[PDB]
Amino acid sequence: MRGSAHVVILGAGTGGMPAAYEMKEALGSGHEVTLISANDYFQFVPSNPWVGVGWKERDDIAFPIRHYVERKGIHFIAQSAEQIDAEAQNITLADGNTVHYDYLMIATGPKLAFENVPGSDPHEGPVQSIATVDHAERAFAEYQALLREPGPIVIGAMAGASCFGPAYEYAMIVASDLKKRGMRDKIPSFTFITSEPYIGHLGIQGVGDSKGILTKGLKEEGIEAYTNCKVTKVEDNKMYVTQVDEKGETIKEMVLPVKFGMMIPAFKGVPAVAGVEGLCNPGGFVLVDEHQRSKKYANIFAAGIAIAIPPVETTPVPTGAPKTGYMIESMVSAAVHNIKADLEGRKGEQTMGTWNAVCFADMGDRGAAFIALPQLKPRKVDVFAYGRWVHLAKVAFEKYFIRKMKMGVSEPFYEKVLFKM
Amino acid sequence: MRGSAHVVILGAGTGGMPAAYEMKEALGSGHEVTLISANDYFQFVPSNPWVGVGWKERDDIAFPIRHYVERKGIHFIAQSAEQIDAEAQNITLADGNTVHYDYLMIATGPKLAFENVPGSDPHEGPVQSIATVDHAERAFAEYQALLREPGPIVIGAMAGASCFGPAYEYAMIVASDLKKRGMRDKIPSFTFITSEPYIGHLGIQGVGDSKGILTKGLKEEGIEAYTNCKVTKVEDNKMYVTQVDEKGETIKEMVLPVKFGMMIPAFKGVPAVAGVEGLCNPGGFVLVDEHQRSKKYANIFAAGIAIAIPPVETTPVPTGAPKTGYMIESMVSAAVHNIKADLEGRKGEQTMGTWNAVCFADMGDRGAAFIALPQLKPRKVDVFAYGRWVHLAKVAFEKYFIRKMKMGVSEPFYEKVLFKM
Ligand SMILES: Cc1cc2nc3c(=O)[nH]c(=O)nc-3n(C[C@H](O)[C@H](O)[C@H](O)COP(=O)(O)OP(=O)(O)OC[C@H]3O[C@@H](n4cnc5c(N)ncnc54)[C@H](O)[C@@H]3O)c2cc1C
Ligand SMILES: Cc1cc2nc3c(=O)[nH]c(=O)nc-3n(C[C@H](O)[C@H](O)[C@H](O)COP(=O)(O)OP(=O)(O)OC[C@H]3O[C@@H](n4cnc5c(N)ncnc54)[C@H](O)[C@@H]3O)c2cc1C
Ligand SMILES: CCCCCCCCCCCCO[C@@H]1O[C@H](CO)[C@@H](O[C@H]2O[C@H](CO)[C@@H](O)[C@H](O)[C@H]2O)[C@H](O)[C@H]1O
Ligand SMILES: CCCCCCCCCCCCO[C@@H]1O[C@H](CO)[C@@H](O[C@H]2O[C@H](CO)[C@@H](O)[C@H](O)[C@H]2O)[C@H](O)[C@H]1O
Ligand SMILES: [S]
Ligand SMILES: [S]
Repeated sequence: MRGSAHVVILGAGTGGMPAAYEMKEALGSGHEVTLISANDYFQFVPSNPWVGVGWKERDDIAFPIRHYVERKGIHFIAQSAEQIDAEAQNITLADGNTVHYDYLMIATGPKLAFENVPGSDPHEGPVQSIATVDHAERAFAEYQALLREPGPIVIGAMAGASCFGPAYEYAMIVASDLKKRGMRDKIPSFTFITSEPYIGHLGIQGVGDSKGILTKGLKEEGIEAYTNCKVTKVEDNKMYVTQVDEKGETIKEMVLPVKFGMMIPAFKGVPAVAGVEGLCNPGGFVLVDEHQRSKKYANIFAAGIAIAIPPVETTPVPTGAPKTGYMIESMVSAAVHNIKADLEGRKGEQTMGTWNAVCFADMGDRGAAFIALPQLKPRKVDVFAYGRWVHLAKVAFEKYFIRKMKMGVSEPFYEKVLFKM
Repeated sequence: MRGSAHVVILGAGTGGMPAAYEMKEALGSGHEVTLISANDYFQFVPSNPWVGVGWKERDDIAFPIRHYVERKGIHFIAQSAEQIDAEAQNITLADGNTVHYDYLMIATGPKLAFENVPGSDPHEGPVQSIATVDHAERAFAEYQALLREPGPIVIGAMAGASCFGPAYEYAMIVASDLKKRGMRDKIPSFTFITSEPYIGHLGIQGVGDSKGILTKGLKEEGIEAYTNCKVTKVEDNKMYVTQVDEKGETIKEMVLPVKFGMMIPAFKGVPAVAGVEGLCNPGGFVLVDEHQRSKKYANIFAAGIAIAIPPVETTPVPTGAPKTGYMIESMVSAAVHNIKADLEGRKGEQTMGTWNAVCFADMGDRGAAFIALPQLKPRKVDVFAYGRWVHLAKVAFEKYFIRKMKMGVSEPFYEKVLFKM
């Protein structure tokens, strides 16, 4: 309301959860902060691959949101938004109730676009997903079915994917786990299929020696690797693959039988957001400026996977660049700062800062990680690392991030770089 | 004097130069700041290898100090200190003049301990040095003499060395340059001799895949590599080498003829500092606390290579861990903060922070770099990188650091990490 702006945060995930705390922290007792999300629990996404192979339980990586935000003065609605009216500034919920806002911060993350590939939905065939804890549990179930009836494995990433790391992670740990069970030799063929123009492209034109190291890794595990692929359909438990050359001409087509599979899908914007007229690009990604403000509605901001980021490269098979945790946080932080400024007269000048990608993968006893910035080469930082220390660091971060989500954040979040002082 | 403390900074190098500016900045007009150094010019040390091979000129990496510090209110004495009396707080200069201090900050860097190896002094035989611009010019001169009369090459690092990177750098660029001159095939043998227990140990038990990558690098260039070596003497243009096993037993001895050589010497403390009673360890390194204060004299601080840092490992052939630029700056910064605190009543609580090593090497079109912290494994950061971008970064830093030394620093120096914002 007037003089007491009501701020809604849509989506309680990696960006949304912290955004809620920071927003409330920033605005204080004179403003209403409401968090709205499809699920009543928070889940630590980077842990889902491990759940997918049964190295982690839901209980380790997920928890109920309500108590933790409410004790901080945040209102929590565990309901999916079906409709957003940007003129009337009304959000229509699944149960039909409506919620008005003065400022809206969209943090809805990605829609998993299984529809791009008929048959690829995890409820439709053998190709599974590790994107969400629900999916990863399903993935693990099918993994156990494979153990009882060994057959071909196919892991990888679809056309239009942007999140490649987890596919490599999943493939490696699956291999690892098979060995641990003494089952690796019952698998007729283990194939890796990706839309990347080469192995270790990672949707960022490679980082450090990701190419050489991921190539050798797949080779060590007896995993056959195909690049420049798009899957045309999944049907009769077979994956129909089309492989192109640099100029997009077909050089071959394959039919791969799948007893067990996991392909990272392309991400689009969620429907309630994509459905807002003039808000998004054709992908359903919110078009925003450097301050995280919608280019169409001054009182709508966006952060995380939900926002549009221009491509810098056009690959033979469509691929996207990933939006990762540190950058998402900078986005969240900027948006909170600029909304608070709006509430106080000034235009917020705060930006997301320099584009970057940071990723950590844990193979069990050792991890791989990378840092690349800015987006185009030559970079200021372009580094790939591997070792037991990267594993120790993943462990540390999950433990830290989860605690922070229970305890609340103020907060210039990443002061965990204080390990220098 | 009383109420107007006189602060002397001894040594105008990587730590000393910034320390002078920061000290003056911190203390302002009410205090006298005096910089004292053996040379009247500043030199950018990491560039010396390139001078050693003639890829850089003295004029590119060195400049006269006086004008730049004096315009900032700093007094400059281009004179070497021969003697420090810590009781009377008097410094005796080369020309016999004496300078009193209320606080002394020692930044004298390393004494190059050629005396450990008879014949190894660059004025005594074929084994040269790239530690200083004077030495690197001499190194390059002998390099040209080798070109006129091709013979055996021997590059590497002595027993007790702590600065290994530059030896690898020098060996690589020498190889490179020989190829460019079409001379590489006139060289009878190119040998790399090091006290490291293995290639790419770097006095830090390795970082990332420094081992594999440096091993392959030397191999690519046709350079034969021996580890666990100590040189017993240089004589009749031959290098006498002794190689031990894990338990320090001799496994072989070699006599290597040298037409052209460069071995990084062991570093000790400079004599005027080592000569202060009870100030240093047997190496001549100033024993200080976490606040950079001498354990023996409350009004003496130290930073840079000059300070003592405990070993964490004992190698078959003695070796030391390097003290590098970022950590030196943290040391300088802490000391300035704590002296200013002293001048104002309180004990300064500021410390150097977490131990770390950062190094950059440029091979011409591409560079290698590393970051390791903290000192012992498993580390929080353990990374090795290579690429054209590392070369671009070295170039950038030299240009930046040199400008900063001419313009003055305040300054929480490393805000050049703002490339994130
Ligand atoms: C498997 C996996 C591994 C990853 N690993 C890394 C990594 O190691 N490091 C890293 O930096 N990045 C990682 N990423 C990338 C990225 O950090 C994550 O995808 C991250 O969770 C993105 O955060 P977000 O806030 O944009 O979206 P999300 O975390 O997905 O949050 C979106 C939220 O909005 C909710 N929502 C969606 N629609 C509605 C609606 N209509 N109404 C109400 N609520 C809705 C969702 O339920 C969800 O809670 C990983 C991604 C995946 C998929
Ligand atoms: C060849 C080389 C390459 C290097 N490369 C890197 C790298 O890439 N990155 C990095 O982080 N580190 C690098 N290092 C390590 C380290 O950063 C440098 O050695 C650095 O210069 C150390 O700074 P310092 O202030 O301790 O000593 P110095 O820079 O050596 O300064 C000591 C100063 O004190 C003066 N002095 C000594 N005795 C007296 C006296 N008695 N009276 C008056 N003045 C005196 C000297 O003339 C000199 O000016 C390199 C080192 C070397 C030798
Ligand atoms: C800073 C202190 C460290 C030591 C100082 C200098 C030591 C000399 C370095 C020698 C390296 C030479 O060898 C070089 O190594 C890297 C391997 O990682 C290779 O590079 C490889 O990984 C990089 C990523 O980092 C990729 O960009 C590249 O496509 C790939 O081939 C080069 O093909 C090889 O030429
Ligand atoms: C974070 C996103 C990136 C992708 C996600 C996961 C991809 C899978 C990673 C597969 C790597 C497997 O292969 C592994 O690679 C590194 C090579 O650099 C090797 O490790 C080598 O370099 C490292 C340093 O980084 C040294 O510690 C090691 O002694 C050396 O052998 C391992 O011997 C090899 O087992
Ligand atoms: S991702
Ligand atoms: S060094």
